[PDB]
Amino acid sequence: CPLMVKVLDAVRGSPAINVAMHVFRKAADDTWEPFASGKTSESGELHGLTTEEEFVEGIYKVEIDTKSYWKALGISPFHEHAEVVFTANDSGPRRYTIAALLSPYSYSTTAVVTN
Amino acid sequence: CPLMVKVLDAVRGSPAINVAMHVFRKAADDTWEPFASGKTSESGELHGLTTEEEFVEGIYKVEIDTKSYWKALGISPFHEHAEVVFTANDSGPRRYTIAALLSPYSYSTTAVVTN
Amino acid sequence: CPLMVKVLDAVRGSPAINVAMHVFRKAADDTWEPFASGKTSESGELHGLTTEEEFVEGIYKVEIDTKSYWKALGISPFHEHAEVVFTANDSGPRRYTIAALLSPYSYSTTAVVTN
Amino acid sequence: CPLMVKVLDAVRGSPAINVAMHVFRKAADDTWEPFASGKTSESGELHGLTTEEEFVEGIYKVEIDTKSYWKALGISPFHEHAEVVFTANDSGPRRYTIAALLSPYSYSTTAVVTN
Repeated sequence: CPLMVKVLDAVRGSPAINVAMHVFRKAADDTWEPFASGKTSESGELHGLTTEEEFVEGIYKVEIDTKSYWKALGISPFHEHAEVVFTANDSGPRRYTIAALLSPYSYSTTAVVTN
Repeated sequence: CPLMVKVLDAVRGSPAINVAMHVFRKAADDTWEPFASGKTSESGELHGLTTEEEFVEGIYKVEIDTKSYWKALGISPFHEHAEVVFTANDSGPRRYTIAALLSPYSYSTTAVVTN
Repeated sequence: CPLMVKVLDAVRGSPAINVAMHVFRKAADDTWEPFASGKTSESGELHGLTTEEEFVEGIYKVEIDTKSYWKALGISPFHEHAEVVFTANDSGPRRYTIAALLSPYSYSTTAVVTN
Repeated sequence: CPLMVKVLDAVRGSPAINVAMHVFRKAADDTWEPFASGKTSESGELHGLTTEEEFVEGIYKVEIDTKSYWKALGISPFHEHAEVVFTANDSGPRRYTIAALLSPYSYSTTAVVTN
């Protein structure tokens, strides 16, 4: 699949399991249209969000529901979610891995783009 | 001055100067209302966005125009913009410092909340 | 293998390939004894550094040769290397993945510890 | 004041206060000679480590005692200490700010070099 997300928990030193995420794609009217969603597995990875055919060029937003993740663990974090907004496939099809590293008051995201 | 934003450049090891950003507050209808904006100084900091009486509890979004920063340096980056979305909370400390560390394909944000 | 290292390049949005690293283990005399070494593959990963039998309890240092990596790409970075120093296996055998994210003037390391 | 160190706590969203650190300078025999030390203030900063005339070009190591910080909070961390190893260079800017962001199983350091 051309879009995968992996999430780590910097407090536990573990993959962040059951992190919900919603992907949106900017529509012609400049609105965010729902594109795909899912939750991380026990490996902290979310595979199978989309297909090469459906993952056309556009501007995508991956909302990672970090507040819902920390609150499900009984922790009150700072951010509502982590957002990753990027243009995809504008030079032809690519594979995107979006990594995220979570702490209650800090996070880091990184993209690995392969052809 | 209850809200400050500081932006650093991880490629050059410098403050990120002249970085534009807009702050929004979430309205009752779930839309983002413009709240404040500015661009970072020679120290990479943006002061004076708001005041204590105006900065009431609620959900805020800081949208940092990282793509324009990198393009002005002749570098093509991954993200359209860096986003920091959070709830302001009176039960906690009263000063919010949002820091963002920028790289072309990665960005980490941290919140430092002090009294 | 119970110790793996993965390295990403935040400038290119790519696995950091051919990053050399040297692992040391603290000896009884408080010196750092050479334990294992290798370089990242095209996936940015270094597998096979050690075995369950040889990876005994102790204090280990993973030196990641980030300067040698950036200089081989014609970039002058800030750090000499990235160091990761940790006690391993003190509660019994574990598997350790050490992740590192590199920029010329900044890096981040993260440990995933599994049983 | 050519060298300052700032330490932040990513779990609590605060300066990391009372964090001890030692700075070493690499000697001609490749050993680490003690150079300066101190502990972070209520702002998470350590000022006054050295002076311009003493801080000559060479390789320096800042060893930050992160393990003691986390244990004082009742948290068991991964790393023995955070290490920042770098060459001071006169050709570049003259002020060095080393920042470290701490989480139990992860830590990111950045250098901000300004004039």
